[PDB]
Amino acid sequence: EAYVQGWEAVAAAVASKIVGLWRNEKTELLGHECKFTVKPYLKRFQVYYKGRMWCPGWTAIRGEASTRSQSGVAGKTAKDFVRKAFQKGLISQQEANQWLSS
Repeated sequence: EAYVQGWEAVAAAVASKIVGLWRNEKTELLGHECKFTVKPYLKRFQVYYKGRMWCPGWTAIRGEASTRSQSGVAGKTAKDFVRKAFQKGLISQQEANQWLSS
């Protein structure tokens, strides 16, 4: 369901597609080539999962995120990159819907 924040829901769907279509350290957004990667660290008595992704070819923007969840950080890194491109004016609603379709 998507109400009021329709654009925020579309960005979340794009981040989920990035994790489902992510390779060892590379991905593709809207048909363009991009680089998505993850890197967990360790604390005196804890384990954190960090990640960062960007598109070296489509434009000049990046987005990263960190948390305790392993897969959650992947969707979080893709969501931060989509939010930076959405605030500037690159990821549109129709373009994100076409990428999610096929």
